[PDB]
Parts: sequence; structure tokens; C-alpha cells
Amino acid sequence: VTIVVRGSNKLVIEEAERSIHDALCVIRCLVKKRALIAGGGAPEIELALRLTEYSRTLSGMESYCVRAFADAMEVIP
Amino acid sequence: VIRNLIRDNRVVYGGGAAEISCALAVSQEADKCPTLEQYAMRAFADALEVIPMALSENSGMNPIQTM
Repeated sequence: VTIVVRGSNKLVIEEAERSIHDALCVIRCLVKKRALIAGGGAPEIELALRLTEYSRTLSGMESYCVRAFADAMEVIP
Repeated sequence: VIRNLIRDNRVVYGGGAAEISCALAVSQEADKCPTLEQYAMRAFADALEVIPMALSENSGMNPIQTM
């Protein structure tokens, strides 16, 4: 398909096409992965929280290596 | 040693077993601390592990793998 667009200035039409891409991109993300998640860095906290619990069950150097992976996620929120 | 044994018969297993067990309890209870001391409680667990991590290093073994 193809989309025709109109607008007064070049910027008015420029941001229209820039927004359509992000809309198509976020919609493309749902087609491949039909799911949603919360923002605000909440995925990084649940990831960092449960990975620290997952590292307690691991053995060897993977414990500190996975704990360091968990603490690194906390930089986002 | 004998003074504390008589004053209190209760004893714990050395060799770093107590420090590792305490670090696990502190780590679990740290999640139940909704305040800035949560980062400090986690640091107390990692600091407790230096005593057993030091015995492994002084024995000529990998400290972290043995920890």
C-alpha cells in the first residue's frame, strides 16, 4: 500500500512521516512479539531482581557474573 | 575459647560457614528494607564473604570459585 500526506510547511509533513515510521516500527514489534510490557525501567528492575535470585542457585564464576549483569540493568531506571 | 564455651555452650561451625550463611540471610532480608539502607545491607553480605574468600586465597585456591 502507499500513504499520501499533505501539510503546510515541510516540517509539518516531515514529522508526519517520521511519526508513521515509529508507529509502523512499534506495530512491527507487536507482530513479531504479540505482547506488551511496562515502561519506566520496570523491566530492568524485575530483570535485576530475579537474576540476583537466579545467581544464588548457580555455581562457579557464573554467580558473580550474573549478579553483575543484574546490577547493570539498574542504570536505566 | 574455653571461657566462651563455658559461658555459652552454643557454638557455630567455623571455616567460613557462618559468614556464608549470614550473607544469605542478610541478602534475603535486604529486599524487605524499603529505604537507602538496602544498598548497605547487600554490601554487608558481600563484605561477610571476604573472610571465607580470604581463606581460599591463602590456601592457594581460586577464591571466587570456592566461595
